Amino acid sequence: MLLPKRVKYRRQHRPKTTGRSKGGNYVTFGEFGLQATTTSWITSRQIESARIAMTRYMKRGGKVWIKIFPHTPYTKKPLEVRMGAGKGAVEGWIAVVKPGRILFEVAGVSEEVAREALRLASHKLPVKTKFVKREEL
Amino acid sequence: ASLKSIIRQGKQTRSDLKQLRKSGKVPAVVYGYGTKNVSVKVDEVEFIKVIREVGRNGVIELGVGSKTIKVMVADYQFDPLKNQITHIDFLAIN
Amino acid sequence: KKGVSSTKNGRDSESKRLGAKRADGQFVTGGSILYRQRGTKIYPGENVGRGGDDTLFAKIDGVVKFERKGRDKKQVSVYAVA
RNA sequence: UAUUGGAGGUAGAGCACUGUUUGGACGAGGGGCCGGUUACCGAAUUCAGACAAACUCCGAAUGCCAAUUAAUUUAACUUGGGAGUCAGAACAUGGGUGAUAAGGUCCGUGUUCGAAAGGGAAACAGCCCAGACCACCAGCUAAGGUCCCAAAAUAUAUGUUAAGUGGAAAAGGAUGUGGCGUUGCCCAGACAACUAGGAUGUUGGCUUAGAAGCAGCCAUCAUUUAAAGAGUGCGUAAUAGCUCACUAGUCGAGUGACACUGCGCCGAAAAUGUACCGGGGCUAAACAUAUUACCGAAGCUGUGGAUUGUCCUUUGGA
RNA sequence: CUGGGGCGGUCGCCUCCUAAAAGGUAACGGAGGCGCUCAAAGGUUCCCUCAGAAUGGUUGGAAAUCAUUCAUAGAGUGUAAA
RNA sequence: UUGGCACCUCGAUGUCGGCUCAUCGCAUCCUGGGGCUGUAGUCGGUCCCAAGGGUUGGGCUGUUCGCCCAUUAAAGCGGUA
RNA sequence: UCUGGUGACUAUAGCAAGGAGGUCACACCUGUUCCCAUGCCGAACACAGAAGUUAAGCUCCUUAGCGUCGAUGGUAGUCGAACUUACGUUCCGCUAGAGUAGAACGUUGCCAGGC
Ligand SMILES: [Mg+2]
Repeated sequence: MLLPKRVKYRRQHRPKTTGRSKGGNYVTFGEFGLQATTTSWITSRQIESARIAMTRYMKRGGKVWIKIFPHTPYTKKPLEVRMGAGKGAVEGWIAVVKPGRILFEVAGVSEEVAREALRLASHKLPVKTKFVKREEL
Repeated sequence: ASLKSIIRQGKQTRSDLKQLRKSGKVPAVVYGYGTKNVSVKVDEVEFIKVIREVGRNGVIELGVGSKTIKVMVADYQFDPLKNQITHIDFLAIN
Repeated sequence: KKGVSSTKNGRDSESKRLGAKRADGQFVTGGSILYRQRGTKIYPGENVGRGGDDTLFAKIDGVVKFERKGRDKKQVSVYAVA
């Protein structure tokens, strides 16, 4: 869950960060889930930090599903350059999120362990989150 | 399985709908064999109690006017953040 | 002003004022272009012709009416009563 | 503007195409080997998920073009004489660029300033309200306001805050406080310290530096018992173990948790002098929801007066 | 021209996106092409339908050609893109 | 600090070091009060309150800086065109 | 409404399946001598003929597997407004896409023989 293997157009217009989650608002694979309540970017490197924390905290226990994939590339201009002269080069890959977009899913592990793991993941992550269970009823 | 409802009326604006949802009730519609397209609203808590009482599927008595309609939930809407039910669809079997 | 950094994409053509040129209901004289296009976004219908440039022009005088052909195709017509 | 008719593919959605992608089925190719088996790995084929300025089976709002046509308004075009303009600006909103930087830069769409006085924003071209023909020591209001500076409510009702919050931040942190549910327990008497017992064959087994709630596998058996665990637990040189598993009884009413909220708290350090209310000051003179007044402009009325235009002739009034 | 000059790059045409569903619309913004070619790759008349996939096989580098049912054109259209 | 922007100043706003004179902030170098510690006291480390005062003389470079030699309780960091 | 031409409609018209039927119309069929016939077959195309047979194409009838269509309610978005500087809030019109109920195994014009 790091980078797209290939993209057609490598320099792209930045994403819209205003509105609500187009989809992925439900726990489908796992049992418990973690959704977001604000809307920032995710940079293919903070989710890496988060899945490590969760996985290593479960001690290779139950399964994990990352629901957010970093698709959008972003650019940064070289240091101390003036304005103009083209667009800069790719610095990282991102995936915008929206309030209500589930991010991580877990199953095959007790409820309290899952809540603790998703808590520890939440702090390595730049968006306010919430703990959710597989919606039923 | 003896839930009751109330009959919706025409041109319920955004403000009316959102006020109605902000109180302990939720709009819905019924359709299917044996009836017509009647738009009603139900109190959320009793809907939830009935559903946990009967489950996903249940031939439910539904209170409209004076007539009770054998009805089951075709399908429903939910708001994941601010947990609250949004719109219930009902089909009658009879 | 920066320095040597340069881009390989600063080029474009001049847009061609294509699209519609008349609307349903107005009286067009014969020859009036109704829809400059490429390929066939709209096929000619009654009393309408196809130029070499896929342009659509009325054959005769009359009113103009856009209509449906089949499922996913549109034509154009001209009718003379005026 | 109302009503018809139409072109087009944005917002939003969607994955049917080009791709980009996360899990799960399912048989199989080079190949682990002897063409091989099985793992797989390159895909075929499915089921559930998602992402897109240069993807679209779909697809608004609004804009635009035009009408057999209505209703209200008053421009519009052609020809000729005279020009000035080619440095724009800020706000709001859709986008590019930059760093979802700039009082940045480049476009689109309003407005304003430019070329605009007046009231509000302390002061403050671009914000809010409003366009100054000229009097008047007349009246009504808009934005903003009504304890004093300083014209008007120390108005009325119902609630919220306790921080001077109001009158600058954030992730996070918290028995701050108010509301609405949901809830598991409780006169059989949950919850406190209820000073009431606390240990047994027994560390049994691996017993580990010997280590008997600590360097680590726990095999963690019934209860001496109203309440009991090869010890809830503070310990690590073995260990010395009372107390919130647990309630009769000190005695007698309540007491874990959960949501979703309204208002505060902490995070919070900068340079001449308070100095992040304009000052005083304010526990309402803050905030929320109603209601009723009043102040407030060069806006709009009232009276008088110029000067032009279009009407009636009321050759005068409009 | 130039986010001051200089250095580097660019200058005319076509296509696409940015471009806000008419048209138009800028930046040293994001992508590519052109300075030709065709006496048939023109006109007209009459005919014919494709890529791939397996049920596969004399070859079988796999798939050359051949066979058969599906193939919405996934193919072709002299060239860039629409 | 290195920059980005080009908004005042080109009918002129002297730009770097040093000297003289300072003045103010505190994210405190010393001194004063404390919580601590893997603090026995001296030792040190860490954090908090603290800005009243104090916070050297030289060798080398135009140097700021930095290194070095001796001291000191300390030889603080910045604003001030 | 049969049957065959012909053409009008957004596949409510189509695909697949099962089942009939050949009412003299329809295809199947016998052959290449005859015009013609094919870069390469009487394959087709054309042609002379009608002895065989509905098996298939065709026709009619069923069925929603499959295809398409598809509301109401809503939600997203947004025109205008009022707050506002919030990855905003409120009000008022308009109102998707997706999904769900459902429609649907066509309607139909002229002509010629039918009945
Ligand atoms: Mg001067």
